[PDB]
Amino acid sequence: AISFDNALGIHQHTVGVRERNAEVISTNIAQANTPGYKARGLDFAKELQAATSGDKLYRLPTQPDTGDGNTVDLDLERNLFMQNQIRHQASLDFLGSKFKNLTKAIKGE
Amino acid sequence: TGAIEGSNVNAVGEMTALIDLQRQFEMQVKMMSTAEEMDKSSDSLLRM
Repeated sequence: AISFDNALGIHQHTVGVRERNAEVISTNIAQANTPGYKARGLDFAKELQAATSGDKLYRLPTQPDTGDGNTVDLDLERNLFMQNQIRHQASLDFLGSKFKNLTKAIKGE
Repeated sequence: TGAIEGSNVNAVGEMTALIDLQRQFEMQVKMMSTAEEMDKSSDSLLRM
């Protein structure tokens, strides 16, 4: 034992995935008005598995498009972006406390 | 022969169509206004 992997856990890979998800969600919000653009989804479980050791998912629209072809539901995108930011803040707190505890033990302070 | 045929426009029929087109037009305009009103409200979600 006594290794950074065994000490940090999955809180280092989770942060990267949460930032990846925010990039995907922000892309859907920006491309909301572009006709023909299809909303992009991200699988957290698969992304976390790939990050730990190392495809395109589309979001099914709740209602038909008005003709443009864009399936971005901006009501859902804001809700997911808000959730992603909260869980990302927790992951930083979880990962940040891993380093603080490691520093505390190696210095006894 | 000796006569000219006029138009068959029913003036009342057009006028009653006009007043119904106005009201239906105005009701949909209110739908546009309440659509952006909902959109403005659902913007504090990302306002941390």
